Amino acid sequence: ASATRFIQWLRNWASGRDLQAKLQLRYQEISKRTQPPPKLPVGPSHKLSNNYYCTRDGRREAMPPSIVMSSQKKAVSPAPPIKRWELSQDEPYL
Amino acid sequence: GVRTSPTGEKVTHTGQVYDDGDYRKVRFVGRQKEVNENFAIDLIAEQPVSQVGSRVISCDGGGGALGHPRVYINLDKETKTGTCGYCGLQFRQQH
Amino acid sequence: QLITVDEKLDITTITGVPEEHIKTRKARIFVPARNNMQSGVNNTKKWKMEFDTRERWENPLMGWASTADPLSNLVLTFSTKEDAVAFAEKNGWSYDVEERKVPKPKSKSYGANFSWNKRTRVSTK
Amino acid sequence: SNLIEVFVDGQSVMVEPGTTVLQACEKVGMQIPRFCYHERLSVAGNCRMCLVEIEKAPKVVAACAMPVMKGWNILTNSEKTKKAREGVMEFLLANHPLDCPICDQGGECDLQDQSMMFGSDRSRFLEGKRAVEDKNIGPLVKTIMTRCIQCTRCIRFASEIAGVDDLGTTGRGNDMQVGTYIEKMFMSELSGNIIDICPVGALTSKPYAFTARPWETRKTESIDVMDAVGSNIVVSTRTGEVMRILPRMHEDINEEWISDKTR
Amino acid sequence: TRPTVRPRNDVAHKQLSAFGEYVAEILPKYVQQVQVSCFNELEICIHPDGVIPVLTFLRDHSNAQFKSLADLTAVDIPTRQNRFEIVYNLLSLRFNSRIRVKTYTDELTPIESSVPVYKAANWYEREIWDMFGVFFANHPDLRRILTDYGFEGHPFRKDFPLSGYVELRYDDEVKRVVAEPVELAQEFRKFDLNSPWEAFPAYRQPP
Amino acid sequence: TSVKPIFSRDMNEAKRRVRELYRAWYREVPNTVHLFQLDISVKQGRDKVREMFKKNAHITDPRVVDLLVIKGKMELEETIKVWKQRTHVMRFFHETEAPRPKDFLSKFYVGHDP
Amino acid sequence: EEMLTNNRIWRNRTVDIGIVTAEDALNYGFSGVMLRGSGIQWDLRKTQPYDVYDQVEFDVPIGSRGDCYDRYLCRVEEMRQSIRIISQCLNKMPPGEIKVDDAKVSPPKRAEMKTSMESLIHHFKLYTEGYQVPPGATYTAIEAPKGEFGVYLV
Amino acid sequence: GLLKKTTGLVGLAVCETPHERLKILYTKILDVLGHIPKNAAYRKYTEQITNEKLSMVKAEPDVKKLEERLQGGQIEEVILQAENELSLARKMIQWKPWEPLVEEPPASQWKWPI
Amino acid sequence: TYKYVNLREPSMDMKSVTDRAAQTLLWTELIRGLGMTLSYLFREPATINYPFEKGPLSPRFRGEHALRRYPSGEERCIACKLCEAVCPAQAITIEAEPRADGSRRTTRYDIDMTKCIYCGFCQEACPVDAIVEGPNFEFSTETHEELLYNKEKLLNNGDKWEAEIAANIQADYLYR
Ligand SMILES: CCCCCCCCCCCCCCCCCC(=O)OC[C@H](COP(=O)(O)OCCN)OC(=O)CCCCCCCCCCCCCCCCC
Ligand code: SF4
Ligand code: SF4
Ligand code: SF4
Ligand code: SF4
Ligand code: FES
Ligand SMILES: [K+]
Ligand SMILES: [Zn+2]
Repeated sequence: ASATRFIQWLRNWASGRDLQAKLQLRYQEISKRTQPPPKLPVGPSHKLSNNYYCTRDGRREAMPPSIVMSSQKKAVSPAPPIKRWELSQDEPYL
Repeated sequence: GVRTSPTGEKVTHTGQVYDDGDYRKVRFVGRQKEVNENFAIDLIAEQPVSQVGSRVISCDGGGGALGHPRVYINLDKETKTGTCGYCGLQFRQQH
Repeated sequence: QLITVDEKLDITTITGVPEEHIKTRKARIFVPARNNMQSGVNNTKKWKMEFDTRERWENPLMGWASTADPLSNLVLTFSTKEDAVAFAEKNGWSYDVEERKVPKPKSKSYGANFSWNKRTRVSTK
Repeated sequence: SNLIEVFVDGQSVMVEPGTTVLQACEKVGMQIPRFCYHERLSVAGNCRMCLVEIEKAPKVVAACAMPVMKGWNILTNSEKTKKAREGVMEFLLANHPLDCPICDQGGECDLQDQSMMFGSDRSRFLEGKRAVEDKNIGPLVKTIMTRCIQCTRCIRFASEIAGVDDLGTTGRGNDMQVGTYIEKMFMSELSGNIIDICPVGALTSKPYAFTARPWETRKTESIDVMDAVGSNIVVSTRTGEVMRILPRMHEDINEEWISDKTR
Repeated sequence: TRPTVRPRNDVAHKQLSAFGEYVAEILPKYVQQVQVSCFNELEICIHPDGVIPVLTFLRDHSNAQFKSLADLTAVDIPTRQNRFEIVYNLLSLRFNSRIRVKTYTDELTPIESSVPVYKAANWYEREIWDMFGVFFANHPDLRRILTDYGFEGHPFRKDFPLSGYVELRYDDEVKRVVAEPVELAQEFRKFDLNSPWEAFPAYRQPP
Repeated sequence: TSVKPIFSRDMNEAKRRVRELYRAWYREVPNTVHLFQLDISVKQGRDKVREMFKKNAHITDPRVVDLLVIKGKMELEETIKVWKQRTHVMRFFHETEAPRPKDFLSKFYVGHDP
Repeated sequence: EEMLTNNRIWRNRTVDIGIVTAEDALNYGFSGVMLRGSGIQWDLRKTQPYDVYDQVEFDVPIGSRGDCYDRYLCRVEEMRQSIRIISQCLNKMPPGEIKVDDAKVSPPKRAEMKTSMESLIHHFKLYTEGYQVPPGATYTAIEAPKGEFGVYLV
Repeated sequence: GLLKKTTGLVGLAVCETPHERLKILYTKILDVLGHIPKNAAYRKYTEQITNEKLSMVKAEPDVKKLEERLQGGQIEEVILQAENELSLARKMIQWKPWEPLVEEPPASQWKWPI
Repeated sequence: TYKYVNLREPSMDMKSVTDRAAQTLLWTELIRGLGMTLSYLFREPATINYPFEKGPLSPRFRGEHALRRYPSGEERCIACKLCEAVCPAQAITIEAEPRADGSRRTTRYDIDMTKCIYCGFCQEACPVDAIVEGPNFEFSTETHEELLYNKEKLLNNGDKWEAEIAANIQADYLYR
């Protein structure tokens, strides 16, 4: 930021970019190192009623695997064939 | 307070001190035995007992959520004070 | 094409264990006793194999518990007593097996607390 | 011959008459939650943690005390059952003190563990808690009675096992207190066992106080030599040092008790 | 759609179940079990003789096309007579799907090498041999890959101690690194953590 | 007792692979001493090789013998290709381990280990 | 890119060096840029997306020669796309809590731990015993920066 | 349609005559499938999917519109897959996976948790 | 969606072909690379003048450990052993017993700072904010033994650093 006008021009020309607009050294645009206190929100389970844990218990909904076959019609694939990708419209070729 | 053994070695707040004849004190020759000087047992005794007007008082150590879990202390016995089990502060029921 | 091998299973020479820790150790095969501090029985389901406790000593620098026993923390879990014994045999460990202890079935009756003429009458509730 | 058929979650099981719902669940390997019930003590039925639904019955029954009836289907995992456990756990913890970090029971506490498995994960209690004065019953058992959950196990053990009618409840209501009323010492040769059967840190071992935590101890199953009974024991050690002695269940010797000299 | 609970996907569960029995219909000689987990992962449990036929079929069949071997590993379960479970995790790019193939062996039974099916399996089988001691027949170059030269034992077995049996230091007398029996200044502190109260009734084993 | 073999159908075929490995190790010791610039003699090296084979002489299962041979060939290849360093080759001689007398009284004096 | 991309020395060192065919890359178990440099159209963020990758727009760079130079261009373009994703995350960041509101898995807030009995019990147990996980086995993978990173967790 | 300059996949060459190549390959697969037992599930399923692909090839003379129907990527990818299927079919003749399960596992082989 | 990184056909017209010949013969693209490093020569360097200047840190920074007190001077630690239980490295060792006034307090509290992974789990687990990771990171030693902290060392650290630690906790406790 303290570079003279001539030096700014020199490095701007050599690089071919306007380097002063996107300097890699940080100055006054950064956040202050002291901040006001936060006040974080609470989650969906912070209620005083209609909140029985048995109705929101993910761990107790897990079940043992479904036995499809054990040693105790059209052909199928594991899933539908993957759809072909599209070329980008933002920039198809780099 | 931090005392010294008859050998001169300081006694820690946990009562540790190498005895007269323990070779392990050679580790301090040319160096020093680290010993914290502020004994918490003596510091907490310095605090005055707090007089409250209820049978049950609560303590959280002070500072809100910077203290300890909030506990409730029964002050029905007059022969002694209620002591916080976390921070050691003492309470008594006035008359 | 399969082959016949009728000898007992002995893998002690291809496990890489030092000989001292094969022939001088004593495996204990047992079902852990319930922790009497709690009523839950979930830790008395499976068979355990542990080894004999060896010397622990105080570290001169810190006073920590030092050991020279590589098996001091080794505990294996087995579904049945037969599984544990078979594992001990093939690895060359001598072992003791302790039979499973199952709580006796008790006869409980709330009514007995108020017996007309028996000693089970309770003086307080 | 006289066995009757009952169902635990639809699974048939044949049980003798007089068997309680709780004992029927045991036969299929299901352990009903409990606090006041001890299989070696008289039935009390006061904690209500064992409440369980019977299919087609509109009222949950106390599993520890209710005899089974033929054809009953016990729903050990119904929403009706799960909600009963959550409600009781919520009441149990309403006045319980926030003592876990300083309480010796921490890590092997039935209240902690059953709150984890059967209770809710949060509190909605916005009041102040009860606080109770502690009571000196001798040099072996320390009492922190604000942790007591009034299960009366200690009273029943002292009366029935130890044959000492010194413990009881005084007052009533929320102010009901377990103790001796007067200043008395519970100095029986079996007194230390009440530390084991107290589900919470209300009764703890004075010699053991503050020295260890359950998860860090190594359990060596061994035998007592303080007398000729040969009581089976667990020697708890940590980092090369003996920390305490616990009973080990042996039905034909010491059941699940040890003497105070052994302990 | 309760906010803290992972949502189910029954469409994937149905598709994977149908393909599971499709594989069982085609390779009955080797397939012992087919299961789909509640989070939609398909596992084929096979006889060890079927490693090459089954893996070839999943790679090359037009309705399978599992071209990529994502992972190959082993698990040690001492309570089983065949203590080693061999697990193949395969990926199908064509059908955007994954499948797990599992078999078993014991300390003394060789498993056919799957390098012919997947060149990726080369180092995975060396790792399994190194860490578990399972021998793979017809491997082009089977030897330790992770352990030190001359290391004795197979560390990932459940009965191998955490800290092993030997440790290294520099010795001035012999002017080299030496190996000596392990001694620890502070022994590792075993913790007994399991709660004595059952956690998951849905998985309770019959008594 | 019908089990899949590794290499050898029976002990007769396995002992043939054992002898082949012993020859390979026996011929290799002179190179190992020379290449690693060890301060031991070829006689000590071959005595050590002999001691390693002898400890396993009591095996009767062909599958176990096959695995011992497989490991023996792996060990030999590590040595021939100088994947091992001098420290690895010398670990067979445990030169820094102090004597541990193996009689009851000597153990009794030093500690509790049986 | 000014230093390297069009530099003839850089191209001499990377162009046609280490060519891997699409078929070999698959059979050898390659992933990530090691597949996409050879023309394979695969990226787990697109095909098997996770936490909120299905809600952000980005392009997968694809190579045409499967050599070091094409893999270098793919990594350079992936950095640009990362910046593109980061921009959308900055704008679409939602409010709310940041761990699952279920104290049998995620520890309670410190203020709750110091006031509520249930919260203290759960804090105590989560930091000692830890949460139990239902029995099972999963292979889970992500599109890590270096390729497919997964765990087989039993 | 205009020829492909590249398939886009390193090492996958463009095919000048994809329709003819696919007809040859599917016809071969059906031929090899004729030596497999009629009731073997592999033959029934592979015949069904092979005949579907072959029908689509005959009914669509445009490669790009054929690629869309086949849903297997570039047409050169479909050809490679047809070649892989043929190789597998020859192998399954020698494996005979349609035979009954060679052996049941031990009692608790697949029981988890233990 | 995808994009091709390297799939472009150069123009074959006379001007383009002569532009490429000039680039080949006159090294234009190499000269352009020289311009970029030249522009950097005249930029202010990013170096800071350590130890007179310090790299920025935040209140959450995990550094050297310390044992804290209440404002009264009593120790916060009540020997619950949660930190010892959670420690991923088993770097914490604790012994405790009733103090002479009956308090629940430690007689040993060691942190092996060569085992520790400086993860901060211990300070998360502590229910009373007794054990923390302070902001100090300049405590390299000359011997290994100097990094085996016992309770006296950790209490001295707390007394030494409490002024900064308390201000850091104040800044971040509403995020915890
Ligand atoms: C009246 C009629 C007059 C008749 C006479 C007319 C003559 C003039 C017209 C002829 C052309 C004049 C220019 C000739 C210069 C030499 C050209 C040359 O050799 O460079 C081309 C060389 C080719 O290599 P490449 O690009 O990889 O591909 C070639 C494919 N076979 O590529 C290279 O050599 C690249 C070199 C790489 C290393 C460069 C590292 C330094 C770069 C910065 C140097 C800047 C120049 C400094 C000069 C300072 C001199 C004091
Ligand atoms: S009794 Fe149990 S729940 Fe109550 S404070 Fe003690 S450990 Fe915590
Ligand atoms: S002191 Fe313990 S055993 Fe006695 S009633 Fe209270 S909780 Fe139950
Ligand atoms: S920071 Fe982590 S590794 Fe270090 S002592 Fe604390 S919990 Fe242990
Ligand atoms: S530092 Fe905190 S977590 Fe560790 S033992 Fe002390 S009070 Fe418990
Ligand atoms: S266990 Fe049944 S009411 Fe207490
Ligand atoms: K108790
Ligand atoms: Zn307090």
